[PDB]
Amino acid sequence: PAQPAVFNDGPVCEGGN
Amino acid sequence: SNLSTATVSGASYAWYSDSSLTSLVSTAQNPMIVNISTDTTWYLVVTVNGCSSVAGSTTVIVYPTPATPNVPANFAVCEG
Repeated sequence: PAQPAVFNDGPVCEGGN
Repeated sequence: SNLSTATVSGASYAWYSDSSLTSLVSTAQNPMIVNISTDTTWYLVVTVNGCSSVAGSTTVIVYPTPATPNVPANFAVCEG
């Protein structure tokens, strides 16, 4: 029906998630 | 900080970074705002069954910076 918005939970530290 | 708005049946929540409502920050009844360094205002548009209302808003206020501590002047001590 519509293009969803997608949000990040902030910057990630290398090797993290 | 955590913002809190009304839960409305049939609603879609659109949070914006500006009163112009051109750029989104989140989609929630209770979004978190992070790394706040200045007072910041978020705007909310709630659309119900296709009807978009006037954006509501609130400003998160940042506590004042605490005062610098009072310590003694450079001193000198003799060994022992």
